[PDB]
Amino acid sequence: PFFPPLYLGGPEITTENCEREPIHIPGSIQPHGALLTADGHSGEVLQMSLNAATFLGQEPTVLRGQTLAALLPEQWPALQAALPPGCPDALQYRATLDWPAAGHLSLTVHRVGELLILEFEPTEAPHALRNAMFALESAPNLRALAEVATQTVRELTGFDRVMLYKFAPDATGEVIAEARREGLHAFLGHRFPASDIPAQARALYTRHLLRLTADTRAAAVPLDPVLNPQTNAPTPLGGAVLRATSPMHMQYLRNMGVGSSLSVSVVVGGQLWGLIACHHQTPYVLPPDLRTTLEYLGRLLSLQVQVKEALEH
Amino acid sequence: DPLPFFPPLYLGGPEITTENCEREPIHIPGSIQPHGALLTADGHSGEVLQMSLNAATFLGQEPTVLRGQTLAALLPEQWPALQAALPPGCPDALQYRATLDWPAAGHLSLTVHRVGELLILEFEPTEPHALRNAMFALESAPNLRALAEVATQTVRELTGFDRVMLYKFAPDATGEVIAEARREGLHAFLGHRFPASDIPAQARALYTRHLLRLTADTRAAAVPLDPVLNPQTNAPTPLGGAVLRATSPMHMQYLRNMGVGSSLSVSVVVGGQLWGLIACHHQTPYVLPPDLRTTLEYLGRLLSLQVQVKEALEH
Ligand SMILES: *C/C=C1/C(=C/c2[nH]c(/C=C3[NH+]=C(/C=C4\NC(=O)C(C=C)=C4C)C(C)=C\3CCC(=O)O)c(CCC(=O)O)c2C)NC(=O)[C@H]1C
Ligand SMILES: *C/C=C1/C(=C/c2[nH]c(/C=C3[NH+]=C(/C=C4\NC(=O)C(C=C)=C4C)C(C)=C\3CCC(=O)O)c(CCC(=O)O)c2C)NC(=O)[C@H]1C
Repeated sequence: PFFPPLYLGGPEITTENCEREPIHIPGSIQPHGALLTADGHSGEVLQMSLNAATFLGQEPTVLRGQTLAALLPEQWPALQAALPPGCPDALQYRATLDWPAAGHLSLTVHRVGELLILEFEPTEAPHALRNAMFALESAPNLRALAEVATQTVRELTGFDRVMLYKFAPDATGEVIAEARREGLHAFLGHRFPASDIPAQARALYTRHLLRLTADTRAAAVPLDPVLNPQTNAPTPLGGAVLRATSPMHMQYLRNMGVGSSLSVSVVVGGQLWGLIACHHQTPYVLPPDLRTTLEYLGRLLSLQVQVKEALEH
Repeated sequence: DPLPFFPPLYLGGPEITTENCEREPIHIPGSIQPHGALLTADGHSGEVLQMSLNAATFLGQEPTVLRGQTLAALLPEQWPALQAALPPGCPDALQYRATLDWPAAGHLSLTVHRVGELLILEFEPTEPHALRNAMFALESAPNLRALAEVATQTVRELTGFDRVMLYKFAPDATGEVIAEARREGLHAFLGHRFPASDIPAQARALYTRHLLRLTADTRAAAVPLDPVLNPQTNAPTPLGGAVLRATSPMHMQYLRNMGVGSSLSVSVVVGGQLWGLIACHHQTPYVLPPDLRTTLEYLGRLLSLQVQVKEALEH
């Protein structure tokens, strides 16, 4: 099963109980964005991140009464149609708001049962993706495909280190390709134990295909209330990219000297084949539109891995 | 019966009838569609060899001036990028794309690929979260039918085409329309089936390697290359990989007879085989700009993946 989260007086995690930390329900988010939850029917704002006032520019109480209808007039009917009752928690809808306080915000919404989860992040506003797609497809074998993928991602993102991290049948991981800035340790060829990415992290990554820690030293921002009014239970945040990273994994990243981390799942035959894993030495908020490019690349790599593995077997 | 290609018309080959369809050499027509321009150049020196006859009007230069310069001089910023992206021996399927600001012609999209020692350069005029939203909707579709319907509707919304169909090949190469989105008033093709020869075997082979082809105006005359043969080889210039390549006149007649002014299909490739086509129709001529066509190319790949996934959920 899972332990209760901390804020419901559950045990603190150790290396004895890696597998039982409820990472999906941390009750908090990373501070480079803001999150609101809301009722599926009424559009009634039920929870907000204590930092919402910053991003939205709204007097705190104003929000926690109001309706999405009021708050987002153009958007609220689109949401209603895009995310019908009963849809999967994996389905997401995005829009760009030109919002008074903040030039442009990206809005990302998904639905978990009766709750809409809304994420707001700063945003903005060429051929590198098309060029990359053809490059991946003409790679002659899996090894070269891995090399092209890591190089392409590094060029698109500027990340200090990009790896392709492949799982063995026992969930031992191996770095099979790597693109990195001069003057970093090489992780190429290294294998790591399955517990470094515990089973409950791997399952969540099979369904929700991108996560990140924008700053490995930033404090999480609580949800208020912490419990969903609807259920008097924790809000599931696993489909939210803003979700606070596990403090165990933040300790892991700091001990490696990483300041920013991001990864994309490569899913083949319904299973987690591996990860595009990225490191930056310093804090780094990759903007939403560039993340989208990596999300596309994730799908394309999933296709090409199967194609390429089929021409060996 | 499968038989080798006839020589093209310009090398004294025969004219093509319903009798000998499968033998038209549709990859070497010696000509392009008039809404863009094409140059060929030597892959090592960058000497310009062939050009479409309309090139002066896209590129704003006399032929003899174009042909008298190397790509190093014509494309000083792109020439080194081309050479890195398209190394000798690379496959003909690999494409490099850039946007140019050309004085006379505005923003041009440049698409380049390499066939042996030849570079092929295509120039076309070029111009929010719809793709991301579509990607997730496709993935959440519960079964093959719902996927097919979401895919057709999405493509129609992105493009404005009068008719978008998902055409699926059977094992005997007969096809069947299995989903479609269509303009009000058009008659339905859903559930209809068409003989295997409607798309002969040399077209299906090409359609497994080069995943997007089109006919922007089914009444437009083709524009010859000049000279027609590659001076490197005194042989035909391979245009299989060029979206500007002229469509088979057999096929343009089949389209005009249907009332179609514009056609475009994306290949859906599963396990190395052509599974089906996203086929689109417009009643009037219609040019879809290169950046919009890129969205369809990306959806072609997504759909190939999702078709595998939906079919595996099915035994
Ligand atoms: C008691 C449990 C421990 C634990 C937990 C844990 N680990 C993750 C997630 C990740 N761990 C990763 C590991 C590596 N990254 C590398 O670069 C290398 C090798 C050079 C390794 C071995 C990775 C890539 C992830 C994914 C997330 C990311 O990209 O940063 C989680 C989940 C975190 C979250 O999503 O909130 C958890 C709980 N890690 C341990 O080492 C043990 C002690
Ligand atoms: C004597 C040969 C004939 C022939 C040749 C031919 N056909 C193609 C390509 C295509 N034919 C298609 C047929 C259909 N379009 C539809 O909308 C339907 C059903 C409602 C069918 C059956 C299609 C879709 C294509 C693909 C290209 C496109 O999307 O337009 C070629 C190759 C063309 C080229 O690449 O230049 C050739 C030679 N078709 C016949 O019917 C016989 C008479």
